[PDB]
Amino acid sequence: PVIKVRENEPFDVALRRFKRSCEKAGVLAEVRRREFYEKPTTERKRAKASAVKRHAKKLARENARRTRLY
Amino acid sequence: PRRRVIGQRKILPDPKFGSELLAKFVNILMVDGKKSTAESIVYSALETLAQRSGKSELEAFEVALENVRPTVEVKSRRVGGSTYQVPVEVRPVRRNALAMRWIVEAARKRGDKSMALRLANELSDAAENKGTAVKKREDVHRMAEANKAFAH
Amino acid sequence: KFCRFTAEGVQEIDYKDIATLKNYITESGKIVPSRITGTRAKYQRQLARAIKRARYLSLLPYTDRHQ
Amino acid sequence: RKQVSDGVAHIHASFNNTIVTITDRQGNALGWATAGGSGFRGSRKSTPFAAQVAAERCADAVKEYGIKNLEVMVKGPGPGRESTIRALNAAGFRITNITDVTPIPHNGCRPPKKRRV
RNA sequence: AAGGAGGUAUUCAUGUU
RNA sequence: GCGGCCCCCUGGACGAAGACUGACGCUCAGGUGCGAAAGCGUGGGGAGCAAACAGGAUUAGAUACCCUGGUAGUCCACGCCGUAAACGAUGUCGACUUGGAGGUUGUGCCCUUGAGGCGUGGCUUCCGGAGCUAACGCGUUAAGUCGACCGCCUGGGGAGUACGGCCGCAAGGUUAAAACUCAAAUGAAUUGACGGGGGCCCGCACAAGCGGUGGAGCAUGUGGUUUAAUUCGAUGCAACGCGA
Ligand SMILES: [Mg+2]
Ligand SMILES: [Mg+2]
Ligand SMILES: [Mg+2]
Ligand SMILES: [Mg+2]
Ligand SMILES: [Mg+2]
Ligand SMILES: [Mg+2]
Ligand SMILES: [Mg+2]
Ligand SMILES: [Mg+2]
Ligand SMILES: [Mg+2]
Ligand SMILES: [Mg+2]
Ligand SMILES: [Mg+2]
Ligand SMILES: [Mg+2]
Ligand SMILES: [Mg+2]
Ligand SMILES: [Mg+2]
Ligand SMILES: [Mg+2]
Ligand SMILES: [Mg+2]
Ligand SMILES: [Mg+2]
Ligand SMILES: [Mg+2]
Ligand SMILES: [Mg+2]
Repeated sequence: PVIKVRENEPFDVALRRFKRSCEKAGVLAEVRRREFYEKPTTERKRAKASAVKRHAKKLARENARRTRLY
Repeated sequence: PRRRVIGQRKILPDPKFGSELLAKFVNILMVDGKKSTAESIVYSALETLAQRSGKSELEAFEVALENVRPTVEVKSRRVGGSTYQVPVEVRPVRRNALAMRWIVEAARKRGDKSMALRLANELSDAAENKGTAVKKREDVHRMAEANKAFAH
Repeated sequence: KFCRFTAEGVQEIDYKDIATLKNYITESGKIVPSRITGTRAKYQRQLARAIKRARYLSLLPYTDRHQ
Repeated sequence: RKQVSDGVAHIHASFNNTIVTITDRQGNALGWATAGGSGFRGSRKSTPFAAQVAAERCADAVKEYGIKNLEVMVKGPGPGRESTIRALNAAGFRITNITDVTPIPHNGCRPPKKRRV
């Protein structure tokens, strides 16, 4: 994320652009993931668990529109 | 409180000057429900203070309040690691309460003979930024600034 | 999202076309997910291969910072 | 002594400490300052306020080069990373570029084992 | 970090930027 | 088990239409081969990481967790080893039996009007019907309904141990008891109570204040000690200015 300062752009405005650019490239998430080694089994387990719960919540939501709560 | 929704008790103004701040000051100074005793002390102290300063009683009293009012204090936070002193800005109502409390405490822990004379000297020291009351204001401020790192 | 290779009949993506491939890399230079661009999985694999071949021949940069 | 008027500020923002170094365009260090050397230890050394103070002290230290235009290269997942930039802008430099230079391996060396705390 | 909104999320000309 | 890109050598799977062989099939004890990681032998190589180890902290102790280092090992070549929660805890082959939403890879057709519509194959994820399931569940990829052939099970501990055989450089692996002992071990699900699990809420619970207690003297109760007796009871909160 290489942000060049634009003309007339105040520092706060440029800084917001730079922070969002980094958050878009996902630098901090990448660094946190590479702090410590995790076994391939741990990685696969975590990936599979997120998929299962994400799918379950989507299905739960898509059935919550069916019924009325009051 | 928990189910908060507590409402504020209205306080009548003082008879002689009609100021809610002076009425609260009498209340803070009062001990054991002896309001007549406390009221006499406040009026005597204000009269002598105004003879010294030479301004209106309410004005001179307000010029002492201005130099004791804190602008930031430190609460304690049990979230991060339970060791956090977080500086927080004080609302104006609490500023007046804290200034009055510190003024009264300083006047009590003094060396003069009568309470009226102790109170007048404390108000003068507050009006020239030299008393133990203004000392505690400065002390709280420096503590908040040393914890400014944790302000976030 | 609509795949821009299925609608054009493209068989192979080609690593020598540095106009289409520039649309499919980000500013940092990494390949954009197919979930964002709406490309199909078959063309996504072809596209990733083409981008990697272009990087070797220095038609595309590996990252935004080595230059 | 010598006059440059265009420098580069490198912010090395670790989890534990923040080091700010102002160099010339060619990589020659003019001055530096650290949060841990600006009067902060441990739980205060790793705070964004400490990073702001480090940048202030480095700017005050580089004053005799007449720097006017600063580029900024930020590196690391520090608690600072911004306090430093806002403090350089406050100190008076004209920030002209803000780039993140955090080293990312393309799956290079194995990282240390996970802490069991 | 805290809250709000939209979605399971985008088509939304390119250009400009 | 396999993850940059390129080349060389090479295995399987699937689809379309057609031609050909003419039951050539399925299963398989014994046997043979492949088989994570650690380990072993011989020689390389060694950046990072890291058993052992050394030091620093933590702790009542800390031969641990945490920190700083750090050797074998992890990498290569060639041999051993043959084992794992080697798991879908589900042997291989075949046939039959309501559906839905997807992924992935082919192919046919229709107006491709423009990523469209309509079919037909392979593999695959999730719901689910009848039926099966102690139950959880399972469900056309069965754990329904059937057939072929092989592997295994016969209370828990002793024990996957001893002895013997075979295999291995070793570590060990494989095959595999009995005496004795217990009247249970067990699987699923229900109601609780728990959790240094999760959420929502409340109370002078905390926070914000005011005044105290703990220090002094005395009054009073208890414990202890003392006594001929110091009558008996209450003694976590919820006994102790209590029965009195
Ligand atoms: Mg570490
Ligand atoms: Mg056999
Ligand atoms: Mg090995
Ligand atoms: Mg070896
Ligand atoms: Mg060796
Ligand atoms: Mg270690
Ligand atoms: Mg086994
Ligand atoms: Mg496995
Ligand atoms: Mg598995
Ligand atoms: Mg088994
Ligand atoms: Mg089901
Ligand atoms: Mg054995
Ligand atoms: Mg044996
Ligand atoms: Mg309290
Ligand atoms: Mg006492
Ligand atoms: Mg008694
Ligand atoms: Mg008793
Ligand atoms: Mg009795
Ligand atoms: Mg009793």
